[PDB]
Amino acid sequence: QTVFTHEQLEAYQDCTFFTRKEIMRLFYRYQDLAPQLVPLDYTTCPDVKVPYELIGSMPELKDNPFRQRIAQVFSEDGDGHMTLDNFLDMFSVMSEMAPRDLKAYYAFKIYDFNNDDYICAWDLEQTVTKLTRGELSAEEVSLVCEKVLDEADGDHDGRLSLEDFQNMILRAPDFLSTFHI
Amino acid sequence: KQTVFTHEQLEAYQDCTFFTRKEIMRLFYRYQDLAPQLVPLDYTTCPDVKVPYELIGSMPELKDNPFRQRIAQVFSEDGDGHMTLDNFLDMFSVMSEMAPRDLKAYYAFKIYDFNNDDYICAWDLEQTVTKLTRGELSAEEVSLVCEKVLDEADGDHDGRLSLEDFQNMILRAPDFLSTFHIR
Ligand SMILES: [Ca+2]
Ligand SMILES: [Ca+2]
Ligand SMILES: [Cl-]
Ligand SMILES: [Cl-]
Ligand SMILES: [Cl-]
Ligand SMILES: [Cl-]
Ligand SMILES: [Cl-]
Ligand SMILES: [Cl-]
Ligand SMILES: [Cl-]
Repeated sequence: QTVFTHEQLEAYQDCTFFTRKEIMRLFYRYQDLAPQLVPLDYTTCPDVKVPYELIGSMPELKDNPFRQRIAQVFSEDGDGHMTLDNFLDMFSVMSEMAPRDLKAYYAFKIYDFNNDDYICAWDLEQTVTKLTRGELSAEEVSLVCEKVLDEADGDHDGRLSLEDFQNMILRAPDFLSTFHI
Repeated sequence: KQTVFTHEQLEAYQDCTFFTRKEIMRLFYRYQDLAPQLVPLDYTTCPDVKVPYELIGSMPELKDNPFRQRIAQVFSEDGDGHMTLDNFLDMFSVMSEMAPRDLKAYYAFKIYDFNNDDYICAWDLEQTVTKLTRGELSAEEVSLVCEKVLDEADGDHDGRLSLEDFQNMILRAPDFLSTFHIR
């Protein structure tokens, strides 16, 4: 293996959930996105970004309604243009190895549109609308947002903190979808 | 005037459902259409008539519903899915846009209570979430959803959801972490 030194490869294992082999597989995926831009030796610590247009078109992000903000959040400078470090960080968090609470941390970050460390009613409405992808009517979405805030607003301040969000049943399905004819 | 029902019958159906008299008439014809040789055009004599489940579950409105069998059982007179007109109208009433959230949740509790013991246990919950998430959540993911739901919503700490527990849940909220699990 000639892409990385031992130091930097151990550093990637230290700061991700991946094995050395998985890091190498992900590197060659990253390099494959822009083979004439991304170098094949990172021992010199090159400063290289793959444009967002190539990140958002990956099969793992194509059909994600939040692909733009995921890429923004993990990109070095918030524009979705990703270094190798950014790319490995994103896929580490998205991996099956990442714990629920870590995924919820970054989910909270992408749903906090105005970056004020709260999910407000407008952030929540925007988020539920994008996630349900037309399954819910606008009137149903508002009902969802009202009860979520009723149940989960710990500080009774009209918005969700990270703590409120992590304490929610974040993945439970729509148990009432089956009652609309 | 129509000749299927008496004035009193149609007034009573309007009183006990969310439907208008004209809507009741349209739904009767839908029911009668399922089996015209079985369902009479005269209900003024209060006929005892059931449409077999096989014709209920194959309705355009129910055939794609993963819980169509439980829905028919819960609304059927005797719990076997063979439905009278009254059962049929009650089912459509609860499933209509007019029915409030809490009413749908009341009947959702009944269909997901697979053994009709008035509680949703861990098995009921696993079966329900599994059916609602086929192809979306793995068996392992279904298990962790069920574990949290019970942890957060089991008010009596008996390992089961009461109707009150179920009503208080965020029953229709989407999967907020789908964006961080890859398909
Ligand atoms: Ca915010
Ligand atoms: Ca039960
Ligand atoms: Cl290893
Ligand atoms: Cl596209
Ligand atoms: Cl998770
Ligand atoms: Cl009318
Ligand atoms: Cl009409
Ligand atoms: Cl099915
Ligand atoms: Cl509803």
